[PDB]
Amino acid sequence: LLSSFGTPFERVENALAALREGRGVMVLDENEGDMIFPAETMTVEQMALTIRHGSGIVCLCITEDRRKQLDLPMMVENNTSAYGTGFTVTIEAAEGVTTGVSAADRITTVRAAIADGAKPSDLNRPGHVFPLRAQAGGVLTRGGHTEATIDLMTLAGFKPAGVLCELTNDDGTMARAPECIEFANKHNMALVTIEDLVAYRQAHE
Amino acid sequence: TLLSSFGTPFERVENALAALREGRGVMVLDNEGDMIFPAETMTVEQMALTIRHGSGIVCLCITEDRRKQLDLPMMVENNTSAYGTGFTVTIEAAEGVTTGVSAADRITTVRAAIADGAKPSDLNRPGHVFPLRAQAGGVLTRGGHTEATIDLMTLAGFKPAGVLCELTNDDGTMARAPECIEFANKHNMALVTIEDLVAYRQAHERKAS
Ligand SMILES: [Cs+]
Ligand SMILES: [Cs+]
Ligand SMILES: [Cs+]
Ligand SMILES: [Cs+]
Repeated sequence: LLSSFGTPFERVENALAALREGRGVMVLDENEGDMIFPAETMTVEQMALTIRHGSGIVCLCITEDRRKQLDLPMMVENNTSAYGTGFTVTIEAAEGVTTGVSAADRITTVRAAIADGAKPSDLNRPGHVFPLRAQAGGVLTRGGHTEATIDLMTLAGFKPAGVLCELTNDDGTMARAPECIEFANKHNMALVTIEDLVAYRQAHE
Repeated sequence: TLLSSFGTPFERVENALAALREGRGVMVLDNEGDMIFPAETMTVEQMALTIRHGSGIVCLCITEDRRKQLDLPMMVENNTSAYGTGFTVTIEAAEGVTTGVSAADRITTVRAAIADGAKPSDLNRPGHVFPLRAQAGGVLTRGGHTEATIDLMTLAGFKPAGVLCELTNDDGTMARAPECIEFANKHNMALVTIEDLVAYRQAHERKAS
């Protein structure tokens, strides 16, 4: 499917180069493709893009360290979700936003959460940005898009914080693999799969 | 003007109830405009439209009774005078969904939560549908979109549960009134303001006899 885009390891390398250039990455894993960007570089336009063509449940993948720094509890005590998704309580920047919902507000909230020296008070809760706490050990622990996001950010030289959202078709169905490729090509995003990244990590372990 | 486009305040209300019953949506404005549909009749297609044109944070407005029935805690504890945002912990249907994100899945989750006899175990947590618990008293208590939604469903004759989402423009800004009007027209939706509803309910409230 992506072979035309290079071997698995080239795909990973290509994704890291895209991230370093501030572009997004379409990470594939029933296909689910997530658009991901580094939290440090994501722009208002990229956020608008993600709301318009994504599920609109735009998530901020963070480490357990960061979660604890922000004093953010996990959303539920007893996670009964099918995949054990690491949602914490939701967040909104305590300053610089109005309703929290616009692309510029969401990006404001992301930036507040990821800032060096960010404190709990910098964020009100609940809000319209959804932090996901990535499992320690990344994709080698849990082959989820959350873990893929953090691993790609750290491999690319960024802070371990990234933004993801599932690509959705206008008709409400989730974008199929070829549809993800089309979108990636159209928006200058690299394409990689979670399996590619797991393989890359295992080879470099 | 709202008057030119949708009628006087009471007409707007009445037209919104009719739209609801007929299976069309309603735009509720405060500017923040939310597209709303009865949770018991909303279709997959309406859900898709809601996700395509809204924030994608698609919420299910419920009553306190329903929240207690589902055993859904509030997302963040409250111990003040303030009402709060209304968010409970998020949900996914325990059955009949895969990732919970698609329009079809979201609808399945909604239907599971509002079913007669629904039980806590019919829902996993967390999930991709965001319940909002309405303040008892509706808009007369709190003039929010959540309360407006429930009041409209109640007035229209449905179960007190509705789905809402904020209308967003493609560039990521929130739609102002004029864009809301334009969207309602394009999509055959009715349009009403929260103030209209407050007024309407007051006029039929505490009437003698
Ligand atoms: Cs930045
Ligand atoms: Cs959207
Ligand atoms: Cs970097
Ligand atoms: Cs969307």
